[PDB]
Order: sequence, then C-alpha cells, then structure tokens
Amino acid sequence: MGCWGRNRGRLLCMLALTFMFMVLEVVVSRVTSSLAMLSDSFHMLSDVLALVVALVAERFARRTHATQKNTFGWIRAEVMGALVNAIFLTGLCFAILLEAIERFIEPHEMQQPLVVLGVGVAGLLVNVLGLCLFHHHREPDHMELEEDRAGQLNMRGVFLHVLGDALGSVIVVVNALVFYFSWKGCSEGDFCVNPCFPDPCKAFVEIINSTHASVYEAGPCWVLYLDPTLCVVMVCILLYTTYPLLKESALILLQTVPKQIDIRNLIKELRNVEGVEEVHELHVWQLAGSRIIATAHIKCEDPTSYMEVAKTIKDVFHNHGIHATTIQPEFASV
Amino acid sequence: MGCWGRNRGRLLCMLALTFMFMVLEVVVSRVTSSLAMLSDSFHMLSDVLALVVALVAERFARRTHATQKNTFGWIRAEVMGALVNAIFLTGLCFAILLEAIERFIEPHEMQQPLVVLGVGVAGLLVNVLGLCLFHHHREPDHMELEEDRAGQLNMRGVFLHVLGDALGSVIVVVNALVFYFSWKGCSEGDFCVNPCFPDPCKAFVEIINSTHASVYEAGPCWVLYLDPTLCVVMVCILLYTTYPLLKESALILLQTVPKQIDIRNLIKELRNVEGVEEVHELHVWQLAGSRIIATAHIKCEDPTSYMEVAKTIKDVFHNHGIHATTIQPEFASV
Repeated sequence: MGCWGRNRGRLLCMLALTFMFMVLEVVVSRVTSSLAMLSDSFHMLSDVLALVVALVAERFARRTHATQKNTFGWIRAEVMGALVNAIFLTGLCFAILLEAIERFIEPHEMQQPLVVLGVGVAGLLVNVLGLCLFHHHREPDHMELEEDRAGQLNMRGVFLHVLGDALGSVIVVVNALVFYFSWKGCSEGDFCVNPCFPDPCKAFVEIINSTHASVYEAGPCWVLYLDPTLCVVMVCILLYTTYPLLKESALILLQTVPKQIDIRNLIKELRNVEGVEEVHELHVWQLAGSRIIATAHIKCEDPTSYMEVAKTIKDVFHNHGIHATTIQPEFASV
Repeated sequence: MGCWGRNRGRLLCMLALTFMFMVLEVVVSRVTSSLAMLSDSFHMLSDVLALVVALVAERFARRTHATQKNTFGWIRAEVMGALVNAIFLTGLCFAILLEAIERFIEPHEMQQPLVVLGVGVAGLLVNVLGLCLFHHHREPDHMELEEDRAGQLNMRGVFLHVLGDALGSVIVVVNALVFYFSWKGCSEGDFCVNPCFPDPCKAFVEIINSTHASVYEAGPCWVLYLDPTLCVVMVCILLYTTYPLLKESALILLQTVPKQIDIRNLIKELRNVEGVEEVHELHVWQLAGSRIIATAHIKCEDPTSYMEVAKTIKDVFHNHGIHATTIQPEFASV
C-alpha cells in the first residue's frame, strides 16, 4: 500500500534493523560470556523507544480529521513527537556526559577489543543504512508543504537519535582499534602494576612474586581516557544538532509567530485596508508546517459593506502567507 | 518583593537546598575517599537541571504581554516546562530501570553502610522539606484560575522530580539499614567465597590459604538484590505519578479541547442562536489554564442585525466557559 506510508515505512525499517542489531549483539555477548554488550543492547532499547515514539506520533498525525477531542486534528502530535525525541535525546546526552565524567575518574578498561570492534563495524553499517534512510531529515491548496515540514521535524528528531547512535558507534570503533594496537591488558601472572586505574588484584598478586623483580607497565595512560573524551565531544556535537529542532518544535508548540511572517507589516496592511479603523487581538500562530492561523478583531463602520472588507483582509492574509483566518467585525455602537 | 514570586521563591529555595545537599555529599565523599557519593552528586545535577528548567519556564511565563515573536505571550512556556520536566523525569526513570536490570545481573555491594545511611537521612530531610514546599503541586476577570493551573502544572512537574528523589532517598535509607544489619562484607583475609557476586580476587586470595579449611559464606543472597527491586518499584510509582501531568501538558500543547467543554452541546447552542444558519470551523482549544480560545465561522443572513447575534454568541460561549472568542460572519452572497 501507499496510503501516506512514506515515513511509517522508513520508521518500521529502522525499527527492524535496530531489532536485528540488538539480537545480534545479545547473541555475541552470550557467546563470548560478556555483559557489556548486553548493557549496550539494553541501551539500544532507548533507540527502540525513540523509534516507537516517533511511530506513534506519525500514526496520530495521520488522523488529520477534526474529531471531538481535538478540533484541529492530531497534526501537532508529529511536531510534539519531534520535541519529545529531542528532549529524550537531550536527556540521554546528559546521562552520557555524567557517565563520561565517571569514566574520567574511575576509567574502565575494555575487554576483547577485536569482538567489540566487529560489533562496532556492525553498528556502523546499521547506522549508516539508517542515516541513508533519513538523509532528507477561500484558501489555497498547499498542504504538501505542511506535510513536508511536519515529516521533516519528526524524521529529523529520529535522524538526530540515529546520528547519536552513529557517533557512538564511531567512538566504539576508534576505541577498539586503539585498545587493540596500543593498550596491553593483564590477565594472570603478567608483571604489570596497572599504573592506570587502581587495580584490586594486580597489586596483591604481583607483590608476592615480584619482590624487586623486573616489573613492567600495563600500557599507555592516555588510551583509557579515549572513550570519555570522544564521548564528550559527541555529546557536544549532539547538543549542537539538537538545538534547532527542539527550539523549532518548542516554538511551534508555543504559538510563536513563524519567522517568515512579520507582525508590524501585517498589522500595517490590515489597518491600511479601506473600511478598517482598528485591529486588535491579532493573534497569529502556527499549527504545524504551513498551517498558519491568524485571528483578528477588525473594527468597521458600515455593516452592509463588510463582505468586501473581509475579502480584502483575506487577500492581505493570503499575500502575507496566512490562509486560515478568522475575522471578527466589531461594528460601532449604533 | 512580591511581584508574582510565589513559585519563583519556592523554586529558588529548592535550588538552594539542592546545592547545599550536593556540596555536603561531595564533602562527605571526599572525606571518606569514596566516589559513589560523588556519582550521586553528579546525578543530583539532573535535579538541578530540572529546577533551572522550571525556573526558566516560570520566568518566561511571567512575560504575559503580547510581543512581536509570540502573540499570546510566553504563557504556554510554563505548561511546556512541565511537559519538559515530565519527559525528563520519564527519561531518568527509564535510565534507572536500565541500571536496575544491570544491578539484577551484576549486583554491586554497597560500602560503608553507616555513612551512606546518614547521607540518606540528610537527603530524606531535604526531600521532605521540598515536598512540604510543593505540597500544593466582553470577557470576565478570572485570570487567577489560569495562573493557578499553570503554576500547578509546573510546580507539579517539579514535585514529581522531588518525589522521585525522595523515593530514591527512602530506597537508599532502607538499603543501608538492611546492609548494616544483614549483609556481612569482606575486606582482607575473611573466609568468604562471596557466592553472591563472582570476584576473582576473593577467590584467588582464599584458595591459597583455605585448602579444605573452615570457610564461611559472605552473606544473605537476597540483600544484594534489594537495591534494584525497590528502585524498579519506585520507577513504576514515578511512571504512575508522571502519567497525568505529561498527558495534561501534552493535551494543552496539542490544542485538545478541555474536558470541561463538550463540542456537541456547544455547536448545538451556537446553531440554536437566532440569526445563525451554519457553524463551521469551530476550533476550540486551551492556551494555558482557564484561557480557552474558540474561533468560529458563523453564517448569518441580515448584516445589519449582526451585533445582537454576536452578543448572543458571546453570551453562549461565556455560559459554556469560553471567554476569548473570534466570530466571523459569512453573510450570504448578495
């Protein structure tokens, strides 16, 4: 079918890819008897939640009819969804930041750099496919622009989440490559005091058999701090790419006048219309996309000739880009 | 001063209390050479962020004047703030849930139960003081109801965050009390294989000197799982207390018709008004609180007698609870 399933299909494909990646990561973790990848899958559950939130928002936005609960339809839901995703991403970012700071004080050494690297390339391929999926992020008949803008907002929130996942995958790949080529781990009997993190066994195990012996150093100190710093950078990048969307979404949900419309010129043109003596309560806001609604309380003098004045005001609003207007004539006290 | 500082003062007092608690926790952590409490302070930074977000929302909502950027003023900001907080809390909840699941697979034993318990009572006192602070969670002149509702939404989002912190403090107190009275830790030389959590050090240290010796058990197995389960319960509770507010906020930002107003009866009364032949584009929504806006396209026949029809329609809207209406008369084609 093709009943406006352009965005729903992409979201469903991304959800399917995320589920396959999560299943593969869980299988790899249980094969190698590792729990870090299981925790990574439980973190990917957040991406799953973001995808299902966007899917719910799109499904509710498909219902554009004027029901009893909502008079404009559930169009803003899509916009709301984007905002939600943005805020969600922001929260995740802060969480990551917190973890990063912890990893700057009690650094953890990664285990099995080769398998972690392979999972990293798998996640990189999945996230690249995702980014390719979301590469694009009387009244006239131009609802196509409104649909494009709402879809752009929602798909852009999901794109921000996928870009965060892709940056995390790049960081994982870089960290695994560095750990495999630079860092030297210690398992049993290796003469390494671990001058890097404070070590529970590498102190007690070594001292019993390294009494003034030829002890060595575990590895480079800067390697263990590559995972936090990069993450921090990614967070910053994410925050940057998260600032517009959120803002825009918030503005759309704050009844903020769209930037393409100026109120001074609009009210000047409204007051310049013949038969109009006063304009008050001129409220202009954006429902979603190109659906801009402007309600004004026009003051007139001749009730008989109100039709021409209303037509001229509607023409002025059409010229200014507003096509869903409600004009109230407050005639003089006769 | 008293220039509408009823909520700003409470938010500032809560921020001050949170900062003193964070400073005390950091001092206690650095005195006892512990980093778990430092991580707890970095997590309290999330409460600080929620408080400053609510403060920003309240400050922007104080600007009720109709500026050029926003025609309704930044009133919805407060509502938006609540939504943000709710979503933020939701994110935190999910994060906690994830951590809880990790603590169900690789449980961590808590250290220094007495000092952790004391920090728990300190946090309990701070959160109880906070809950006491937020214990309360032609057109008529009743903006007091709108202010009350907007403040209730924002202060209720902050109250949800503070209640989450209070539940976390209760869980910390209970866990510390249980660990102090039930669990038995192991530091050096104690014959305890620790069957709860698999530690390579505790196994390697014992086997060299416990060859068929009188070894003992570390402690009860159910104790280490008290921290996750309780947390999970708290999460559920939080989610419950988070569902209404979020919903309400979302509805207010979705232009949803308030539950106190029915559209069938409203449109029936509008069509029953003498001189009205058709009512279309009757859009009713809630700006914030009691500020309900309803714009309709009334169809009339006599342009001269439109004043009485408009007065009757305004009276009908006043009876139905809507006081900011825009009525457009679409007169017959003459």
